[PDB]
Amino acid sequence: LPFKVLGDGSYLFEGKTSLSDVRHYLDLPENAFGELGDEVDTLSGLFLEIKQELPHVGDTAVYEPFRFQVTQMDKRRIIEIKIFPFE
Repeated sequence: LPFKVLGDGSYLFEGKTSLSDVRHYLDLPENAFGELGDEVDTLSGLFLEIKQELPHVGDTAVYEPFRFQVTQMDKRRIIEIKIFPFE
């Protein structure tokens, strides 16, 4: 599985996970990531589409009701994103 379920209600996903697969694993409606999400294929792509800059570890992005944080990178790529708990 491309994700971890954390005890605090948050999730850790591989950055390359498709938005399709994020919606699948988190039981989200089709429009969860909206028009912006329709422009990209992956969770790290959504982060880049929101922030429009090269990423660093520790960066955050919001697409309500979601909040994302880059928790790990290799030398050039986002490899893990935290999705905070959401209502």
